[PDB]
Amino acid sequence: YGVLGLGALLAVFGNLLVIIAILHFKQLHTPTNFLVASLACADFLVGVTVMPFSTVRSVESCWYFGESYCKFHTCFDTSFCFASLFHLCCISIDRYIAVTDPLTYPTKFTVSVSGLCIALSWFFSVTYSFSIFYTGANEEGIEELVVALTCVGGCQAPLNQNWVLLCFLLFFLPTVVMVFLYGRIFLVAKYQARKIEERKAAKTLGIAMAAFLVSWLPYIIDAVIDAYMNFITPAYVYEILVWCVYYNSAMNPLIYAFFYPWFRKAIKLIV
Ligand SMILES: [NH3+]CCc1ccccc1
Repeated sequence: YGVLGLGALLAVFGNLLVIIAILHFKQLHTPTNFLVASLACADFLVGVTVMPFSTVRSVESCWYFGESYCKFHTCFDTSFCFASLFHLCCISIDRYIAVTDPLTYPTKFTVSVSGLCIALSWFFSVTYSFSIFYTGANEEGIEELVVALTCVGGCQAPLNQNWVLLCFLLFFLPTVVMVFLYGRIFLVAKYQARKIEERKAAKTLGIAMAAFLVSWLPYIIDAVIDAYMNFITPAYVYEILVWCVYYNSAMNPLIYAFFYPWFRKAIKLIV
C-alpha cells in the first residue's frame, strides 16, 4: 500500500478528466484529439483492471487468486499495456505530419485516419498477446519455467529466449519512431527560431522523450537479456521494474493534453 495506491488514483482521477472533457466539449472534437481520448481510455483501463490486482501480487509475493486469474491477468497486461506505446508512436507521427508537412495537415489527418490508428493500436496489440500467453508460444522450454515460477508461487510472465526478442521488438518500433520523428523536429524547430532573429523546443521535446525513455526502456532492457544470462536478476528487484511502466501510464495524460494551454483554457470554463 501507500505508493502503489497513489499510482492507482492518478491513473484514474488524472485520466478521467481527459476522457470526460473531450466527448462533452464540441470545441475539442478535433481529429488529433480523438487519439488522446483513446490513449486515455487505455490508461484508465490499466488503472482500473490490471493495477489493483497486481498491487496485492507485489506485496504478498504470491498469486492468491488461483491460476486462471494468472493465465488471464498476464495476457491482457501485455496486450493493452503495450497499446499505450502505439498511441505514443502515432501521436509522434501526428506531430511529424503537422510540422514537417504543414501545407497538408488537415488533408492527411482527417477523422478517417485517426480512426484507423485507434483500431490498429487496440486490436494488433491484443491479438499478438492473447496468442502468446494462451497458445503456449510464450515458453518453448517449460521445464525451467515450472521450477522458478509455479512451485514457489506468484506470476511474473517469464519469456524464453526465442520469443523474448519478439517482445523487445514490440517496444523498439514504438520507440524508434518516437525518437527519429523527434530528432528531425528538434532541428526543424531550431532553424526556424534562428530564422526569426530553440530554448522552448528543447524543453518540450526533452520531457516528451525523457518520460517515455526513463520508464519503458529500463524495464524492457532488463526483461530482454534475462533469457540469455540465466535468471540472475532477483524477483524482488522486478516489482519496481513492472511498476515503472505503470508509473509511465499514470503521467501520460499529464505530458499530453495537460502541458498545452489550449486544453487548460477549454477546461477552465467549468465555472
Ligand atoms: N507491465 C508489463 C507489460 C508488458 C510486459 C511484457 C511485455 C510487454 C508488456
